[PDB]
Amino acid sequence: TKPLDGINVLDFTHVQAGPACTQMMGFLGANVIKIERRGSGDMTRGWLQDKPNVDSLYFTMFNCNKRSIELDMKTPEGKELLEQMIKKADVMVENFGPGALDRMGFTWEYIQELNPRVILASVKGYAEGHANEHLKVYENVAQCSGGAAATTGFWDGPPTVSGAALGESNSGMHLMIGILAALEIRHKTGRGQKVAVAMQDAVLNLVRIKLRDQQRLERTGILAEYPQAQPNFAFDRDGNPLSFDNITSVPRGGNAGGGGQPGWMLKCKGWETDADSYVYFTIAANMWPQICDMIDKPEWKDDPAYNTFEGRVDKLMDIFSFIETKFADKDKFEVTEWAAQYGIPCGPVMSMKELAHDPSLQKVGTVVEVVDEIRGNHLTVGAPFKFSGFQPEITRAPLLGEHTDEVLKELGLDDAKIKELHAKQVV
Amino acid sequence: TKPLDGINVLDFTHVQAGPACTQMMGFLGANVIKIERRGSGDMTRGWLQDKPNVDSLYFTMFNCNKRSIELDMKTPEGKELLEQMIKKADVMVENFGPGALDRMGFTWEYIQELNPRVILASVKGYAEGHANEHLKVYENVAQCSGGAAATTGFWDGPPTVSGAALGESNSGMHLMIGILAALEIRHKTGRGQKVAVAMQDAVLNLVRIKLRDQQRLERTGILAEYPQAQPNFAFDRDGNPLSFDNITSVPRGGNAGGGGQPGWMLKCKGWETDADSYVYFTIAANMWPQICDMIDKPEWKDDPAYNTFEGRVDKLMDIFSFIETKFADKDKFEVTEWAAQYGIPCGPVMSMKELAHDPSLQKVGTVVEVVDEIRGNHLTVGAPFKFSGFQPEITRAPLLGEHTDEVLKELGLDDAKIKELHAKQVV
Ligand SMILES: CC(C)(COP(=O)(O)OP(=O)(O)OC[C@H]1O[C@@H](n2cnc3c(N)ncnc32)[C@H](O)[C@@H]1OP(=O)(O)O)[C@@H](O)C(=O)NCCC(=O)NCCS
Ligand SMILES: CC(C)(COP(=O)(O)OP(=O)(O)OC[C@H]1O[C@@H](n2cnc3c(N)ncnc32)[C@H](O)[C@@H]1OP(=O)(O)O)[C@@H](O)C(=O)NCCC(=O)NCCS
Repeated sequence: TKPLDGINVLDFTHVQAGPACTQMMGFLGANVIKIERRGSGDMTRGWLQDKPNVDSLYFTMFNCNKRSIELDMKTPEGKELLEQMIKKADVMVENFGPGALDRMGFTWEYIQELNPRVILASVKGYAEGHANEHLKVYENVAQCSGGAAATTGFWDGPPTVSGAALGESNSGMHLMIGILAALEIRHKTGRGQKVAVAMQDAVLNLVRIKLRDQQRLERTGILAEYPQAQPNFAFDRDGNPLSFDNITSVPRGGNAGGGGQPGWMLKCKGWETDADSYVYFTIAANMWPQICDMIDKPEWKDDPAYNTFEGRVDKLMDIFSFIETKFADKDKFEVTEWAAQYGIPCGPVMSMKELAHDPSLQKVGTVVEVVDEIRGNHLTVGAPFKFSGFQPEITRAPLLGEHTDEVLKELGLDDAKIKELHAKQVV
Repeated sequence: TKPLDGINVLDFTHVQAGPACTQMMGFLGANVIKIERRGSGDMTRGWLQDKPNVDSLYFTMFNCNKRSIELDMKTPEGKELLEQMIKKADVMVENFGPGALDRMGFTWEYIQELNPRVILASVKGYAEGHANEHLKVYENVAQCSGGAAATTGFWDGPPTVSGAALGESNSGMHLMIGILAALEIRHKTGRGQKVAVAMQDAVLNLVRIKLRDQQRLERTGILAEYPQAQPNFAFDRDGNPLSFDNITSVPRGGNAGGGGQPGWMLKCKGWETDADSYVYFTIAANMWPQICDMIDKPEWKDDPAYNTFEGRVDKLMDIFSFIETKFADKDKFEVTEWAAQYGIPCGPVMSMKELAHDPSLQKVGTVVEVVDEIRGNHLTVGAPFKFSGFQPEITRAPLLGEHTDEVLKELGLDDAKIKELHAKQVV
């Protein structure tokens, strides 16, 4: 049974945040109708195409399980069609610029009038009421606005963006929670709501641990687990010691633990020609005895200045450079095995080539081969939530306006009226 | 009113992913009962305490809108209590080791007998059926497993962890989608399901954009939007040149645009001294004339070496370098306002200090002061989704076992039976 079987989604989205949300609703069984610009459609179609005149992978990987209709909404008749579509919809999703949908006349107040059951769901860069409410935002702008960039990277480098789509897809996933929450509200009230997710807010929610850190820092002057609190280890630009003397905002800690336990990122065989031949190594509180076995160093058991958290930070990074020579003659996976006999959260850095073709991930339906007979098959990420009673069936992305007529006929429009809308350049 | 009003959650979780998920359900009105170990409780209580004897900000910021019972599940009397609680619950959420709830005599199969309505939701490190199914994993190991570390950072540095909790909180937010999807299945079938989110999978979902890049790289040999595509721009740590001639796995791209339009992290006034004195500036394809106006390069408007994306591939990092030059005497807010005039996607790197005291974020309920009379007030991140007909009411995290007797009394137990359980050391 598919969770969102029977849910009609009127999908006005483009780029990533919005499309990611409705695609995933589609994977869970929603009937998604993507509305697009005439001629060029969603800007992802033409964005970094790998073949001329063929929809890009940006588009196909975010628009499976959708049908497409073209529509000029800057048109009297196009507005009319939208009203009809809103009357059949359970949820309408949009991620156009601030005020864009309002300017077309589709304010929340008006949408409620058209259909008291419909949920409007929107992604914006900043929350409504925010000073930067009206700004247009892509991915890394939101990473910066939400605290992630400031706390990511090294103490002697710039704010650093995550390769993960903290701004875009992460927002779409948060919107999905909001929409689903709203559907649960509606079971109770019989009424739709507006839900919105700001990209800044979705990023900040993942950066909660760093707001923890900010308060700890404000209250105590120190973050004891951060590299900067370890004696003459971190150094700034000029050959100087760093410390928390003179740091009042959570700093970048390179490859330290974050919201997990303390660890570091360690080189393995072939690192010079293989950018991803590394493991990460968590040295936690719960499992310190089990860690001292692979290092063939039992001297750290009796020592009070090694086996406690507070009696360990003073030389936290000395322990890490130790092992990096001990991993020097072993690949990622062999280093991982060599230690994993002990129940240590220790893992390889997986490369995109390894993940894309990993048999495990394809077996569990997390990386999925989409059968696309028009364009040729491509991989995608499937549903990251696995259910005992249901499996997603992922189905190729629509050609531009491929379902236009089929959608217009479902609305009750006759064959002659369909030709008029075509010739008036509305569809 | 509230989305999850009337939903009872049996919350066995600890640390981050699981507690983030049940806290957010709590913020949306769920009745959340956190089951904790006698004596110690959730390990976050004692981790990174800012005052000793007082529950850490790690715990309070992940455990608002919850009640706490102490319960030794290993005793037989604690198992019969669990059976009564399961029969009243709509959802059970656990992390623990990959097969820990099963060991305790509460397998999915048994749970269904007790309550055919209940949803069992789990966070694990890797998906069931994966080779690494059995592994314990923390934040940074999960980032490594899901492709984020490989594609985050710079081409001349190591895989870099993201400060955002891609593995932990991100997994809990994905599980919440999962739980809410399962609650919608249940409206249709009257039956609960098992839902599970592997941390690797939640990470990979956000790294979907990089699986797009991996395929583009395999198909075409080049990622034209990456710095490495500029001839003679990028070099490894030993000074060897880095081009796409030799790259077979999606590389680290520094502060390139991701799923956004091309951009970079540019220095503003004070950057040598202020770690966060930067903006993200986007060079979108539709905005070249405007950029040329902003930086006074009218000669670049009609020049094909500059006026398309394709023409900029060989020189984009040089254009960013020159743009940056215009910001040397302006702070990040002045640069943002200046770029806003032109409609350019551009914002500041907000520091955690700035975010913690930002008036906009408090006004919209995204940074919230929690009233906590026991520990003193603290900030937290509130609900990142804003609704037209409901507001969260965030209440302080429970003291260990604060609500044990209150909870045993809602089950129906009388004063004498609760007296005996305290004596037996079950609760
Ligand atoms: C991504 C973003 C920056 C791109 O902005 P953009 O390319 O300038 O396009 P916009 O969304 O602002 O749309 C431009 C106009 O086209 C209009 N439009 C969109 N589809 C149309 C169609 N089918 N027919 C007629 N007009 C249409 C919009 O209503 C808007 O009108 P306006 O001039 O009244 O504002 C912007 O859409 C945005 O800030 N989105 C919100 C946050 C977000 O999701 N961004 C990350 C990308 S997923
Ligand atoms: C985070 C993690 C690595 C911590 O692991 P840990 O420190 O080794 O603790 P565990 O979860 O393995 O629990 C240890 C044992 O205590 C038991 N236990 C937990 N609560 C108990 C209680 N209240 N009373 C009695 N026993 C209890 C567990 O059942 C487990 O039993 P086991 O030895 O048979 O496996 C692990 O819980 C995990 O990988 N979680 C799943 C995914 C996840 O959320 N991880 C990221 C952390 S948020």
